[PDB]
Amino acid sequence: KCPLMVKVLDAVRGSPAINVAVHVFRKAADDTWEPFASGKTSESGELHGLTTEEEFVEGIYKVEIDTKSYWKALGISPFHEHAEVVFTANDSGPRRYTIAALLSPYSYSTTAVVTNP
Amino acid sequence: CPLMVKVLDAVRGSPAINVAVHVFRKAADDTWEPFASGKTSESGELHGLTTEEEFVEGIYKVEIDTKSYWKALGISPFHEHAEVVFTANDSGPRRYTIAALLSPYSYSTTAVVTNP
Amino acid sequence: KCPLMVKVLDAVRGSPAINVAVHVFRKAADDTWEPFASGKTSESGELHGLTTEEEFVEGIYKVEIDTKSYWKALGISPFHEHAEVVFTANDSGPRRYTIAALLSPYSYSTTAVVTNP
Amino acid sequence: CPLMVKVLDAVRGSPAINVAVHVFRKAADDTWEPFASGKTSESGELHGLTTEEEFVEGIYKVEIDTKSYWKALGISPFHEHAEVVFTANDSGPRRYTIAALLSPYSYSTTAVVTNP
Ligand SMILES: Nc1nc(-c2cccc3cccnc23)c2cn[nH]c2n1
Ligand SMILES: Nc1nc(-c2cccc3cccnc23)c2cn[nH]c2n1
Ligand SMILES: [Ca+2]
Ligand SMILES: [Ca+2]
Ligand SMILES: [Ca+2]
Ligand SMILES: [Ca+2]
Repeated sequence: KCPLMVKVLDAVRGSPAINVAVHVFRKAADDTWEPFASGKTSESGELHGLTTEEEFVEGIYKVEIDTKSYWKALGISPFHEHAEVVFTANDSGPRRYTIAALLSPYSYSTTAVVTNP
Repeated sequence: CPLMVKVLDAVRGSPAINVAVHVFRKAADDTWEPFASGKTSESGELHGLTTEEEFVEGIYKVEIDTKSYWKALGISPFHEHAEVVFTANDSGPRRYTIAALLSPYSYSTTAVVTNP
Repeated sequence: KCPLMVKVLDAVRGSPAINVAVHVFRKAADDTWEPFASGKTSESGELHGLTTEEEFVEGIYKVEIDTKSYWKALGISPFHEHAEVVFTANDSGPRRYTIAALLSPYSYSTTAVVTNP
Repeated sequence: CPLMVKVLDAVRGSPAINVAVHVFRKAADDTWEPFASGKTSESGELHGLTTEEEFVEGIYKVEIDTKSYWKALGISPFHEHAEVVFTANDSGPRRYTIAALLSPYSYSTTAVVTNP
């Protein structure tokens, strides 16, 4: 899957970032964050299967990538608690979203690739 | 001078001017308490957010309102904002600069932590 | 293919960067750049098939991504002439290299993912 | 002040200090003629590369010796260097800053072009 994919790379080692926890939240009508989906990156640094076309409705989503546990498992003390990405999804109908992240101990960058299925 | 934010625009090749920035500190109940805020200057910098006495160790979030910035320029943005969350640890003397580089569908952020 | 792949994304549109020309050079024994391989990114922003295991020997390689023609075709006046990446390849035996690039009109970033086949 | 380079280190969270920077201009035969060079300061900045009279329109390459920088820190690097190639165009008054953010297997660069 499918409509929402996350890909994570490590800029120190030149590798996929493997076994990174990713948590997705959706803003509820009362303005709180409701848990939506979560998972871990594979050996290729990718996380497929978060959601389905049925479940992934319009809304404001937050994707939190647990960069802190990643670095700590490699024995490194990182700066950021996580890398987040917050965006409005599916406003003009369903789209496929890939959230890509590139990690360093004191920096991260993220991009979105949005395609019309 | 303990906390400074600096923002650049990767589309126009310029400082990101008049961008709203809010800083929050994580409270004991895990909620975010507003801590400081301002708007970037003509140089894309925001100085004077806090003081040495106020800025204690803890977990902080710097939220940069990128969506309003892109909309004021007529450019279509992806993200609601950019949120930068980090732990401040006392080691010896430190100044923190949070630097960010903005594009419509991407952003990057780095921390520059120096000893005055 | 295979040992050398290039992937290009557009940070303005949130899309793959399609039909981007990529030229690869290898440093010759006289210290000049010898043409090595070239191609164009596909609809997915990827360029496979540049080289083969046989041809891709040790050496210092330059990958030049024609970012200027990309932007000009979209009607935009960009800053950089190209995005390059220069690196020593295969020094401790064959590796697979992915050179990924993220483009904006006044900025680019690049990362390398190196895996042991 | 027409050309400045500023370099940051994404691993250590610091300015990239004592990094060698060479600038070349593209010659009529398509070769690169050395034009200016220096080493970044304690702030990671390199000022005084050129003068307004010298810096004419044309195609320039800023080569940042990232490999020597990482090796002096004991960190294993991927790239030989970082080469940043751009066209300078006269529009009205302009100052150029080439900013770069370094990691061992990645770098990014942006241009900040302002009107003094
Ligand atoms: N945020 C971010 N993600 C990427 C990036 C991450 C994962 C897969 C990709 C595939 C192609 C191009 N990019 C990536 C890259 C690469 N250079 N800079 C970047 N910045
Ligand atoms: N290429 C590049 N340069 C920067 C960057 C480098 C040097 C000084 C700056 C001052 C303000 C904002 N940015 C910078 C930053 C920061 N986050 N991501 C980046 N990417
Ligand atoms: Ca709608
Ligand atoms: Ca402390
Ligand atoms: Ca060898
Ligand atoms: Ca001109």
